[PDB]
Amino acid sequence: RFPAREFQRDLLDWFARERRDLPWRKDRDPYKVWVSEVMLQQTRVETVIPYFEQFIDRFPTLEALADADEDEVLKAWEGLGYYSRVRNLHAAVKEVKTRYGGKVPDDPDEFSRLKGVGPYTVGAVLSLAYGVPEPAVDGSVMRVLSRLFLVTDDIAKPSTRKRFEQIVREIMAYENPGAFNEALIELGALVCTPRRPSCLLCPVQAYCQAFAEGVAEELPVKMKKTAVKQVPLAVAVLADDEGRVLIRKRDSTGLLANLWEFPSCETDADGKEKLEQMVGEQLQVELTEPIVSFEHAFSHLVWQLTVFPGRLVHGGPVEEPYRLAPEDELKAYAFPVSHQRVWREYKEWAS
DNA sequence: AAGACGTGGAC
DNA sequence: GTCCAGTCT
Ligand code: SF4
Ligand SMILES: [Ca+2]
Ligand SMILES: [Ca+2]
Ligand SMILES: [Ca+2]
Repeated sequence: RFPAREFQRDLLDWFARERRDLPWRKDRDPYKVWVSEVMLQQTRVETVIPYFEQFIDRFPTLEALADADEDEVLKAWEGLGYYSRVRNLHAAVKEVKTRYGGKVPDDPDEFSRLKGVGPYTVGAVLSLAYGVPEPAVDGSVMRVLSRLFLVTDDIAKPSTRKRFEQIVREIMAYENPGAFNEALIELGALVCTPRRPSCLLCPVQAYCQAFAEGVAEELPVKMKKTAVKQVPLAVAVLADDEGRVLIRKRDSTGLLANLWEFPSCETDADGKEKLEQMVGEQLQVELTEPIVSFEHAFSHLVWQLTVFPGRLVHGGPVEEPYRLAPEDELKAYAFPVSHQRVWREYKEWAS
């Protein structure tokens, strides 16, 4: 029905001709491919390129990452988002060193056992680094395949992803599977773009049923996103007379897990009040009026932050999860972007 | 299944 | 504003 080998040929030649020279493509080392594929989940390539280089410079091999402290790794991920990806990778890498002696499994079932490795990552890593002919269907590929075969199923359903995965199995180039999988991802990035695809330049315009019908711009099919709750948040920037600041490490479960932050309370509506009470219970502190208010978006909620400066006097030890940090050492802790802005606004207010 | 889970570009 | 650049529970 589908001229698979003709489609494979028109794609793979295009790939050779138009492939971008990205850092993770300098070799096919499984470790580096694994890091890059994780970083690229839900994250733009232009954004990832610098994080990848810092990360591989600090953690050049699978063992260097494994032997690293959890805090050093989170700092290297600081600002990339979805931080459980890196906690899972660290643990998954640890497992590969402890269990598998530092060798990345080439068995899909064995690799998918690792934390943070789901259907896309198994296919991406194993097809590119090891040649395994497993599909690597991400949102981009699903958009490409939904136009090539005019599939109107909701790509959000896992089932739809499984149909596309089956479609890949039928049309794949088993001769060079990794190149086939990367070419579909590259095709999605460069040609078959989310809006206004450049189908006239597309290597596979002849094989595309959506272009035939003139509805490429109407695919893929996807349900509109659920709106996000708004959460007010009260943040305390507290410094003593020696310039040191009070920060706390978030629980290892949930939002921004194991990241550092300035002490805060969700104030659903007394700000300086709910902040002062909380601080004592975990220190004698009295809070002043707020200096700025701003918003910070997550995928599923929006923080509405209010910053309250304050003075801190030591009347006891700083007990876990809190730490007393000189200003010059705050650079060493990983903060979420919201709280990086807290400090920015606080430091510009001080002047 | 659906929500949790960050951040930044492009439209 | 919208859409989008996968995995866990
Ligand atoms: S012809 Fe157009 S819609 Fe079809 S795969 Fe190419 S860019 Fe996408
Ligand atoms: Ca898995
Ligand atoms: Ca993509
Ligand atoms: Ca928690």
